Amino acid sequence: AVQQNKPTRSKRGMRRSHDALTAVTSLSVDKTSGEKHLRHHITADGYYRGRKVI
Amino acid sequence: SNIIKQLEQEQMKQDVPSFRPGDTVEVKVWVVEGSKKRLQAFEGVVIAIRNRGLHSAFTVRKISNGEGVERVFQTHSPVVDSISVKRRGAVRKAKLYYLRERTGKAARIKERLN
Amino acid sequence: MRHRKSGRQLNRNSSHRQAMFRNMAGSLVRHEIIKTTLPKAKELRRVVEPLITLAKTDSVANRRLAFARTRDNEIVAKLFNELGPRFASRAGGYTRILKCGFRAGDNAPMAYIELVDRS
Amino acid sequence: MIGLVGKKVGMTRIFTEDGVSIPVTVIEVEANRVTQVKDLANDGYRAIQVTTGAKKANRVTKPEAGHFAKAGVEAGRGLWEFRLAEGEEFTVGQSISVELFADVKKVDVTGTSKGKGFAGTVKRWNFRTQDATHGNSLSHRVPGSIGQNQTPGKVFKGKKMAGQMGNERVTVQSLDVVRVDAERNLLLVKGAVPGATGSDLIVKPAVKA
Amino acid sequence: MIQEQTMLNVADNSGARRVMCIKVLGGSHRRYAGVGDIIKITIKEAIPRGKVKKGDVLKAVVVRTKKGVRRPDGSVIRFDGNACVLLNNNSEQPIGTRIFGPVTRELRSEKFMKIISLAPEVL
RNA sequence: AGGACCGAACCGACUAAUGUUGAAAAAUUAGCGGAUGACUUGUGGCUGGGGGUGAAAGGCCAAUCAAACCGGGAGAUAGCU
RNA sequence: ACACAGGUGGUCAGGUAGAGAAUACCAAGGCGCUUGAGAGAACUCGGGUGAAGGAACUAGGCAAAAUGGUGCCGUAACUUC
RNA sequence: AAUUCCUUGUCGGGUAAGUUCCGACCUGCACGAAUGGCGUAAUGAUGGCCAGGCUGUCUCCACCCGAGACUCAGUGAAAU
RNA sequence: CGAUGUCGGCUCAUCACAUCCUGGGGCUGAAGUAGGUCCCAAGGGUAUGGCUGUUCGCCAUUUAAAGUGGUACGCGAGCUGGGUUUAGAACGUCGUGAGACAGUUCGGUCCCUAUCUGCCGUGGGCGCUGGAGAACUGAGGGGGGCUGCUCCUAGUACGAGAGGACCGGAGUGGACGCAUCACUGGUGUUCGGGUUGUCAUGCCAAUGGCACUGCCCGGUAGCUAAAUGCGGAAGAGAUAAGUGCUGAAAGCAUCUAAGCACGAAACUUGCCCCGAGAUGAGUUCUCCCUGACCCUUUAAGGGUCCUGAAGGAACGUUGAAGACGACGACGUUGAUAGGCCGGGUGUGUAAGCGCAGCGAUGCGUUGAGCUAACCGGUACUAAUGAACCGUGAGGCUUAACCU
Ligand SMILES: [Mg+2]
Ligand SMILES: [Mg+2]
Ligand SMILES: [Mg+2]
Ligand SMILES: [Mg+2]
Ligand SMILES: [Mg+2]
Ligand SMILES: [Mg+2]
Ligand SMILES: [Mg+2]
Ligand SMILES: [Mg+2]
Ligand SMILES: [Mg+2]
Ligand SMILES: [Mg+2]
Ligand SMILES: [Mg+2]
Ligand SMILES: [Mg+2]
Ligand SMILES: [Mg+2]
Ligand SMILES: [Mg+2]
Ligand SMILES: [Mg+2]
Ligand SMILES: [Mg+2]
Ligand SMILES: [Mg+2]
Ligand SMILES: [Mg+2]
Ligand SMILES: [Mg+2]
Ligand SMILES: [Mg+2]
Ligand SMILES: [Mg+2]
Ligand SMILES: [Mg+2]
Ligand SMILES: [Mg+2]
Ligand SMILES: [Mg+2]
Ligand SMILES: [Mg+2]
Ligand SMILES: [Mg+2]
Ligand SMILES: [Mg+2]
Ligand SMILES: [Mg+2]
Ligand SMILES: [Mg+2]
Ligand SMILES: [Mg+2]
Ligand SMILES: [Mg+2]
Ligand SMILES: [Mg+2]
Ligand SMILES: [Mg+2]
Ligand SMILES: [Mg+2]
Ligand SMILES: [Mg+2]
Ligand SMILES: [Mg+2]
Ligand SMILES: [Mg+2]
Ligand SMILES: [Mg+2]
Ligand SMILES: [Mg+2]
Ligand SMILES: [Mg+2]
Ligand SMILES: [Mg+2]
Ligand SMILES: [Mg+2]
Ligand SMILES: [Mg+2]
Ligand SMILES: [Mg+2]
Ligand SMILES: [Mg+2]
Ligand SMILES: [Mg+2]
Ligand SMILES: [Mg+2]
Ligand SMILES: [Mg+2]
Ligand SMILES: [Mg+2]
Ligand SMILES: [Mg+2]
Ligand SMILES: [Mg+2]
Ligand SMILES: [Mg+2]
Ligand SMILES: [Mg+2]
Ligand SMILES: [Mg+2]
Ligand SMILES: [Mg+2]
Ligand SMILES: [Mg+2]
Ligand SMILES: [Mg+2]
Ligand SMILES: [Mg+2]
Ligand SMILES: [Mg+2]
Ligand SMILES: [Mg+2]
Ligand SMILES: [Mg+2]
Ligand SMILES: [Mg+2]
Ligand SMILES: [Mg+2]
Ligand SMILES: [Mg+2]
Ligand SMILES: [Mg+2]
Ligand SMILES: [Mg+2]
Ligand SMILES: [Mg+2]
Ligand SMILES: [Mg+2]
Ligand SMILES: [Mg+2]
Ligand SMILES: [Mg+2]
Ligand SMILES: [Mg+2]
Ligand SMILES: [Mg+2]
Ligand SMILES: [Mg+2]
Ligand SMILES: [Mg+2]
Ligand SMILES: [Mg+2]
Ligand SMILES: [Mg+2]
Ligand SMILES: [Mg+2]
Ligand SMILES: [Mg+2]
Ligand SMILES: [Mg+2]
Ligand SMILES: [Mg+2]
Ligand SMILES: [Mg+2]
Ligand SMILES: [Mg+2]
Ligand SMILES: [Mg+2]
Ligand SMILES: [Mg+2]
Repeated sequence: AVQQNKPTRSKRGMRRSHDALTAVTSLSVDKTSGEKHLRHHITADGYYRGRKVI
Repeated sequence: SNIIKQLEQEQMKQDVPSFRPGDTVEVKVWVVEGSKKRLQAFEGVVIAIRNRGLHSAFTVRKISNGEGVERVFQTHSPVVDSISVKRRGAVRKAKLYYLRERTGKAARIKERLN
Repeated sequence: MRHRKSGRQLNRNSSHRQAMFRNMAGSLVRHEIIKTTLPKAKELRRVVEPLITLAKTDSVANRRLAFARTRDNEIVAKLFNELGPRFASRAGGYTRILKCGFRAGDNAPMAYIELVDRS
Repeated sequence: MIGLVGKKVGMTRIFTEDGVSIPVTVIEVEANRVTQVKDLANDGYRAIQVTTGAKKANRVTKPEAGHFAKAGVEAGRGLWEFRLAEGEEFTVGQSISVELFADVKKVDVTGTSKGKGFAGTVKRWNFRTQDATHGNSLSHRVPGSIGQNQTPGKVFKGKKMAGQMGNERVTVQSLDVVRVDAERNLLLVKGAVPGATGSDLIVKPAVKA
Repeated sequence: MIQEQTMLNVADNSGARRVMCIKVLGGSHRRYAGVGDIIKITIKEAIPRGKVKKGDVLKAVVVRTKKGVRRPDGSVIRFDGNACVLLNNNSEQPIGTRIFGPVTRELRSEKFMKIISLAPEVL
């Protein structure tokens, strides 16, 4: 099963339109550390909801 | 459920005896031959028991006229009136399905003395 | 199909999944905190918390069963000595899952699973 | 006729003195309250909408809260609608009960079935399967052919193949009612109703009987 | 659940012991035969001197089934073998004068009153 | 003792399935036959193209054989595309 | 042609079972075979089980399923014995 | 008949039913005696038929265990 | 012919009517059942086996009936390779011979990850003229439409008799589909137990690993069929063949030219489902922000500050929802998931101890121990305070009303 006519750049772009990326809606800030981390995840130092775990 | 467990108790029978698998059991079953009702006796070994509450059942196997017959009875069904134990046996299982490929002097169960 | 079922294959057979979970539970008991993928950290709770409730009642049969499950005397001894009285007041909840982020080699989610009474 | 909305709880059996174990699917039909009555003058038809159950005050939205407050009804878990016939009238604040089916013998039950996901042709349309041996290769459960060669040379619309099977609204008619418990708000219907336990079902009087 | 090519024992004393079912009566695409369902069989193993011989084709009824019958209350009555009773192609009446083994109450009818009476036990 | 038997190494490839822009330009798994003899294998040598060899299939002769490969006649000829 | 599921001659031969270099588990010793994680649709491949019938499927018992070892009684037609 | 177009030649056996199988009839299109004929103990990864057991081959499929297929991160072709 | 792959078989169907059954009717040398012929009618259904590679065909037994043909003698980028049709070999025949035989016999590689149309299903964007959350009207489209047997009517009508009714009701079943797991069973390599070989835990005991889940015995939930509930309609409108009423052209007659009525599983509704992108973009109950500034291009204009609502989106716990999307429930004002308590179910008297027996082993503690997906509860843990998107009263013309 192979193609019979060469597709176009328009069709290629239409197909790739749904292949885009979605960025992060917003970031979270720790109450005491003031950093920026992902939602429900820990920071790069070991802070989560103000407490220290590392 | 909290409603199923209440709807399945208004029909459950409280006069059910305790019988283990592999014991000689007597069952009286209602039979309606036309317009009159009578009782029929079914005596045999219990090779399987399935406890599910109202949906509980037990199997009885017996040799009749040279042919083996197995029959499942619903424990809490009004068609069954009396269940009695004539001889209690000792087995190390709960499903005696090896009594179907075996008959005669090899299919004798011991007696449980308690 | 998968309806009302439980358990996760994790692209492994039973003989591999049981051994991996046993090793992970032993490491978690030994170190009080480990880092692993989120599904593994979630499935390890169902193996470790019953193992802690078993140690909550000290006896010979319980220790024998724990040894059968873990194959680590140095782990079962600690589980029955320290974790037992430590979690004797908690009605479950012997683990705490904290998301770590992702990974470089496969970009899989990562998380730290530890004991609630660690620090 | 005016139907009601209930919640499926499970299947069980009921014994009769004759020695019959009738299957039954218990349906819990709580006090079904009225939310709005639609007349022929404004909406163009005679109907009535019904609310069942209760919902969180922190979860019910403001438009729903206002719509319920217009009638004077607590926030339920959904809204259904039933058409009306001649001689049938209601108000906005009524709360119908399960006693409406006291003199009803056969009912129709409508509900969403259980989703089986993306199912194969054999499971979806009761197709047959080719031989698993004698030389077969990679075509043990395939549907096979779909059309004819270059006449028409396409695929007819409505062909039976793989796809979604379940999660759809199905109606089973002429189910016999066994018992009505007004105190416990329970309806006993013989047979099997579509949908798993906890689903919402619509029970109506039989349209044909 | 009796179908074609099924091997059955014989309950009556017409001179047959092993029979093979070839058709099931009742309609089109009829594949399963329970108790009281008329089928057609051929004779594969027969006694030397009996009312029938080997190779005969005739109707029969099912009195025992390993699959078993199902009572309305759910009580299923099974057996340990599949046995049948011979009949006549025209009159559909039994040939032998005895019925070995027990039978089931789901068989009694105006057409089979001569089987339950001869059976030593009825379930 | 046996061109004896069952059955491993070893040799071979009868059936099925996978694969067939394959892990592989003939393989993999489950089975299979011979397996002390007309057996198999290592090393070395010899037999060559109208010729060699061939328990003989038009089979093999360096993944190519109803006449091997390289160079030359040669830009053979082509009423053919 | 590849860090290729292929081919390549000789030697050493451990333990428990076991007739044995077959097979299972192991010691000395060597490896997890250079992309992983996640959910657990149709469908493909390697498999396991199965209510009653048991070749009715099919060109065809193809495939699949089934016995399968030691000791002992005993074993037909036919025969170049 | 490994040979017979007419042919599914006729009879018998097996099957409830047998253009396949076996034993006979000979009307051998077009067997035949060392480009050998008849039979034949043992043997065949040989051709055909029947039987016992055996089973998802099927009646009619159902569930489960793993590898792919599905999503994410990286590398990244092809026939046309 | 710089390739359109071929007979038969399996799965998959679709259309047609010169119809096999069901439906209605006319004639009959149609007394009745059962029949023969013809007209209308395609809504539904239309068999299993032995032989052969075979379609076809013969036979056995059913069926209400076992239709005729087209679709590249339908369908090999769906399957099969039995035959036909390559290279091997043989028989019969011909040819002195290499060889030939739609004469026969044994064996003999069927590749393709779908680019476009099509189809089965699931989504993102935008629009429907302020936005958002819900319930619907239903233009239109799709699914189904089959029938046997027994009894009553009635051994009545009919017939000198065997024989045996039309119409109309009741009941039970076969094939088909939808739904479900309460019951009957399968699976259940996540539960329990028996047992063989071997290794290991310092050793006995007790366990773990491997040998298809090592081989097995039962089995929770879930999924299932062989299991159990349901459906095929009743009825209405307009009709074909057909039967008619009144009634002239044609003083009669005449179903028709005016007019009226009956009439089939054919058609539209009626039963179920999808469904306003039905751009002709629909209807209804609700909710939401009623702040100021300047600039040329004077307008459906551009920009600034403040404001960020209803609601939605995102992350997380997740689901009897699901390929990814999507949908549903919950998120500290909470039972959403995990864990825990109790119960239930399943497996089947756990380990240890003591006693009896030289011993294997049995007995009491003990229906004990264990118990996945089940139920009723429990915040013990994880679902965070936030942030983001989405705005700030909604164009022109005309008709009615109020100013
Ligand atoms: Mg082209
Ligand atoms: Mg894309
Ligand atoms: Mg769950
Ligand atoms: Mg993977
Ligand atoms: Mg294993
Ligand atoms: Mg689902
Ligand atoms: Mg089939
Ligand atoms: Mg092949
Ligand atoms: Mg295959
Ligand atoms: Mg192939
Ligand atoms: Mg094609
Ligand atoms: Mg030899
Ligand atoms: Mg060779
Ligand atoms: Mg070969
Ligand atoms: Mg091999
Ligand atoms: Mg071999
Ligand atoms: Mg040998
Ligand atoms: Mg050499
Ligand atoms: Mg040469
Ligand atoms: Mg030369
Ligand atoms: Mg040749
Ligand atoms: Mg070569
Ligand atoms: Mg060659
Ligand atoms: Mg030459
Ligand atoms: Mg020259
Ligand atoms: Mg040239
Ligand atoms: Mg490599
Ligand atoms: Mg290599
Ligand atoms: Mg050794
Ligand atoms: Mg799978
Ligand atoms: Mg198997
Ligand atoms: Mg087995
Ligand atoms: Mg089976
Ligand atoms: Mg079993
Ligand atoms: Mg069986
Ligand atoms: Mg058999
Ligand atoms: Mg056959
Ligand atoms: Mg056939
Ligand atoms: Mg075989
Ligand atoms: Mg001869
Ligand atoms: Mg011939
Ligand atoms: Mg003959
Ligand atoms: Mg002959
Ligand atoms: Mg001659
Ligand atoms: Mg000759
Ligand atoms: Mg001659
Ligand atoms: Mg001579
Ligand atoms: Mg000669
Ligand atoms: Mg010769
Ligand atoms: Mg056989
Ligand atoms: Mg992918
Ligand atoms: Mg390229
Ligand atoms: Mg051509
Ligand atoms: Mg071309
Ligand atoms: Mg060709
Ligand atoms: Mg016609
Ligand atoms: Mg039509
Ligand atoms: Mg119609
Ligand atoms: Mg046969
Ligand atoms: Mg064709
Ligand atoms: Mg073809
Ligand atoms: Mg094509
Ligand atoms: Mg061939
Ligand atoms: Mg030819
Ligand atoms: Mg000729
Ligand atoms: Mg494909
Ligand atoms: Mg959309
Ligand atoms: Mg069930
Ligand atoms: Mg249950
Ligand atoms: Mg079971
Ligand atoms: Mg099992
Ligand atoms: Mg089950
Ligand atoms: Mg062991
Ligand atoms: Mg020991
Ligand atoms: Mg090991
Ligand atoms: Mg007149
Ligand atoms: Mg007139
Ligand atoms: Mg009808
Ligand atoms: Mg219990
Ligand atoms: Mg004991
Ligand atoms: Mg134990
Ligand atoms: Mg004990
Ligand atoms: Mg006791
Ligand atoms: Mg418990």
